[PDB]
Amino acid sequence: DLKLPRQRVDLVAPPFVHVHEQATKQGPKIMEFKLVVQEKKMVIDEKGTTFQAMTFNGSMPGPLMVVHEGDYVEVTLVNPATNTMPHNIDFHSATGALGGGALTLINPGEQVVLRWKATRTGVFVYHCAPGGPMIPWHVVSGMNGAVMVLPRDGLNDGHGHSLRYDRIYYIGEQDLYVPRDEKGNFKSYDSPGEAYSDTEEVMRKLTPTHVVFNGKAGALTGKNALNANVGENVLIVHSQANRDSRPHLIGGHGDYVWETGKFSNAPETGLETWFIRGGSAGAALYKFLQPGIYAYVTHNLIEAANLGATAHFKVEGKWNDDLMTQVKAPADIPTGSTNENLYFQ
Amino acid sequence: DLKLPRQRVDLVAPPFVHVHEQATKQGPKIMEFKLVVQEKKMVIDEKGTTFQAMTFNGSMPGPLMVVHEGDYVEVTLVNPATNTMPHNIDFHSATGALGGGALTLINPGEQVVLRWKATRTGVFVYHCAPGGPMIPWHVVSGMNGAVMVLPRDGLNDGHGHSLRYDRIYYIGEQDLYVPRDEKGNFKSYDSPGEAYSDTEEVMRKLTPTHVVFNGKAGALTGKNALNANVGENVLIVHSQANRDSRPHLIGGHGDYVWETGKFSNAPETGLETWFIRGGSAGAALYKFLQPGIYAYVTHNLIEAANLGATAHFKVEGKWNDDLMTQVKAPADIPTGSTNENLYFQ
Amino acid sequence: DLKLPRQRVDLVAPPFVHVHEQATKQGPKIMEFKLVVQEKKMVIDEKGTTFQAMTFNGSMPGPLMVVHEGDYVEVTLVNPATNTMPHNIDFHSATGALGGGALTLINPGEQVVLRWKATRTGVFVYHCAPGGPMIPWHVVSGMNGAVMVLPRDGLNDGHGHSLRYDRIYYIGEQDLYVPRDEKGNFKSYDSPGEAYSDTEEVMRKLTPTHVVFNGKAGALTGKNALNANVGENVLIVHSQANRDSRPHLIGGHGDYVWETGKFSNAPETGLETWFIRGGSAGAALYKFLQPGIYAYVTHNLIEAANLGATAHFKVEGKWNDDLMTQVKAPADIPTGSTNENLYFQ
Ligand SMILES: O=N[O-]
Ligand SMILES: O=N[O-]
Ligand SMILES: O=N[O-]
Ligand SMILES: O=N[O-]
Ligand SMILES: O=N[O-]
Ligand SMILES: O=N[O-]
Ligand SMILES: O=N[O-]
Ligand SMILES: O=N[O-]
Ligand SMILES: O=N[O-]
Ligand SMILES: [Cu+2]
Ligand SMILES: [Cu+2]
Ligand SMILES: [Cu+2]
Ligand SMILES: [Cu+2]
Ligand SMILES: [Cu+2]
Ligand SMILES: [Cu+2]
Repeated sequence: DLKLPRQRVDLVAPPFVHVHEQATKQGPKIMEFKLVVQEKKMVIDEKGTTFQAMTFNGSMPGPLMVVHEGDYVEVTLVNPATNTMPHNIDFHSATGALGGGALTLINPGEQVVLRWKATRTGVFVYHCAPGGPMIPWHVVSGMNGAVMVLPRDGLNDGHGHSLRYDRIYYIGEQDLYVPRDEKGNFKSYDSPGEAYSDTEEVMRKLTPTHVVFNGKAGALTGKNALNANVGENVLIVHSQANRDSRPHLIGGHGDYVWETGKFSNAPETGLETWFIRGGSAGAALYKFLQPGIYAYVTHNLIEAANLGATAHFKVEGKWNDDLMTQVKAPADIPTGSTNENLYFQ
Repeated sequence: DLKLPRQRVDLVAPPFVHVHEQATKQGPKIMEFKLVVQEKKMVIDEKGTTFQAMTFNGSMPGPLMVVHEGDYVEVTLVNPATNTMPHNIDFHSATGALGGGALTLINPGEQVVLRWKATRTGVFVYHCAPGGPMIPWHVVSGMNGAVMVLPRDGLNDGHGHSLRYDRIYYIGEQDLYVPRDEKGNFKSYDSPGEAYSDTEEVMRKLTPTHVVFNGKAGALTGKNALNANVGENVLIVHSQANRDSRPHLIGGHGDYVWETGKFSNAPETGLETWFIRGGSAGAALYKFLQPGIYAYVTHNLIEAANLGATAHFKVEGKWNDDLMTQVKAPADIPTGSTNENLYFQ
Repeated sequence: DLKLPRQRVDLVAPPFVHVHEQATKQGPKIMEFKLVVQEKKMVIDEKGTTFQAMTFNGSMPGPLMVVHEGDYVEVTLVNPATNTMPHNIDFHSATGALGGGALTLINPGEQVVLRWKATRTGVFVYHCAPGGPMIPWHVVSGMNGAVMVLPRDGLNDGHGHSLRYDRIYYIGEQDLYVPRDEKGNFKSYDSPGEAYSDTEEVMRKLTPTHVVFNGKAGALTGKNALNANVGENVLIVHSQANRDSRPHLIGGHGDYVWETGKFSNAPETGLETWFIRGGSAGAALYKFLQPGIYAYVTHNLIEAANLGATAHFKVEGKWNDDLMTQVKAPADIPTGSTNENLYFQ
């Protein structure tokens, strides 16, 4: 019945994104994706705390899927028999059947094939949703990612001008709820089922123990900082399937930001900090103007610095002293300074 | 002095809305409403937990009032002598005197009549606000609802096109703060005054025990699901007088969303999830495209699935396989599948 | 190298703002500011609770700096040797070097001079950010303020009309994390270093003990209410460097609101409540229409009434009974009232 070309896409692990065209003159296709559920213990902080995670394709977040408006997206969801739980998938980009969840419930040892038409442009969350209390549990165990539905003509500024990125990164933010014992130390378990009761008690209090990018504190710092160059226009997709976030690029801005993440709306310009409402993806474009290290955070700085939610960019290029300069390096306060006469003393 | 026709409105219990015109060619009127405060014990979850509630017109939320720009709204607020506390009303739609609170304080056995001019379009919270710590306590005990001030020409898309709904529902979301005893079980009390001290201690920690629509977990599921039909344009008004929320229609979208709730602003288009800042109402229009069950949640899924904040729509009509289809039903993973060669293993 | 006139600005304590032009025909200048770090114990609530604070210029928030687009801002940051900790400054308005933090780290006894070009219009947070866990700690200890970068032609409505304020106020909101002892009473310390470990434990749970405007509960009530007059257009700048807020003017509205705080975007009109994402400043214009007391809150009313986050305006002028009137003062419910036949009983 649907007589369109079929194109298989090979996903890649975040924060990288599978190759794609921004603008295209190709017509609609059936874009074929495979997502394999993997339950596994994972390391989620710099002290080595482990967690009974649940993932699409082995990562937190699940990988970013990219299609264009009018494409059909045919997803083979696989639940290997080494897993212990049923799983399914809800695409916030899709129309009907709880975004697909009501058509994709699979037990370990099964797979299912769902097709949805990409009628809505933007970045959108996808996540597991088995039913009842299992919905938040699978999501906050790691079972969420995002899909981007680009306009066929690529992005624009809402005022008739095309916008093109030189580089794209996907930042999935994950709130985690890790039990502690009476001594205050994080607990370890041998299976997700064994971890559940204690984890639900932490979840109920709506305060995460960790807030991480790309699955762990420090994932996108150190050697895995995100690269860019002065002059590049970088698209930063940010998702949060369960909980609000407030992204900020330290030392930069959001030149064009779709806070609610939907490209039929013009972006806002020149933001300091934006807001990803829990259950959504948003996107920001920034053209780098200065070299050096940038931090990229949620701007609850307690979350950023103390619960894991800091990434880095390492940007190559030449410094622009017109934009910013250190006029005088740190020096002893002059002896003839008169600061004791200032109004606030 | 004010020589306009008077029109008495009979309110109805949420999530339904009293009948009204969208567009009107009638001129301004004095629209007369009566709100009667009722303090009473109410059931707020599926396990039968009770709560010492305070309400306008016996419901959480209070009923939705609907008027047009330029109408005058004359509210008779009644505090029967069976109540124990003073009460008043703040209309976020109104100008002056703390939205009316400073002109409406009534003791049990009294009533008061306030008139406010509907100069500002949108959906707006109304709530009790007696003074001091009694303000949050009366609000989170249930004393809040909403008023909609429509443009006289009805809604529009911000780009010169009229928008008309076939159906309207009012979803009032309530954060509740229910004390627990040392064994961890919710406590019961014989009066609101007796519940207050323990409730304030829960309030102070800014973590609700329950987050509910229409006054209780499960209120809008089961037999009280919200009805719609494929093709209908449904307006979903959502209020939260004290605390943020992030609404999402599972399997749908917000075609047109006034997140901040004010019709002088164009709506955003094609949202997955929107954001109701605490202390406001917002509104979303969606044209149903597929039949079946939809969930409507706050997309903190812990709140949705575990604290009470899930409603259902039951939508009649014919399924559209172009928008979404199950290409292959659940089946055993083929023996010749090669998933062990995937990049993430 | 930079051959522009230099203009020294004398800052003033919030909520007031140093004098400035809205529109200007002067060209770019080097606008010179001095900020002096002051660590000190401060009183943060109406019961006299003290706190080991860290400030710019002795206040929470730090003072509002005002410049125009294209100016250069040359900041001398001073860390007197009476302080105990290193400090620095991040301007969210600036481009490069972590907003300046990477060029301004100074030990007690030192000062540094940073210049940044004001290329981005709006209101923006500035805050200390020494590194690692010290970043949130210095911020939530009080080391944050804001800078406003006005367009050279002043504000406009996004639709080609100039907007001019008669009056400006800066409301800095501060989330505080004050330890308690086993008896539940706030603890006192002799230095910030001594307070740190216990404070970090409170911070980690992401629930403030206090949420205050201008540094303390009650700061902007009583004799320090904010003054205005009927007819004045008042700009209310609101910042929150670490945590979301939802401002609301009780009895008023936001006529024009830049929620994300950036003047290249048109303001929203007629808001009831707006949203300051943590890590940002926003701004609202309101033309007062009625005299009397107004409250200005975050509309988590628990925070507003119970944790400190209420300010007042005292507005002089004549009451407008067309906008609002008390039709009938409180009176006993008429004996012939029939409220027992209402639908909700
Ligand atoms: O150690 N993780 O369960
Ligand atoms: O669920 N959000 O903060
Ligand atoms: O601006 N750095 O938090
Ligand atoms: O049982 N409610 O107080
Ligand atoms: O008060 N809001 O999350
Ligand atoms: O999309 N359902 O959470
Ligand atoms: O009393 N303050 O540390
Ligand atoms: O960090 N904000 O609620
Ligand atoms: O509208 N006063 O919360
Ligand atoms: Cu799952
Ligand atoms: Cu969802
Ligand atoms: Cu009341
Ligand atoms: Cu209010
Ligand atoms: Cu500091
Ligand atoms: Cu910052």
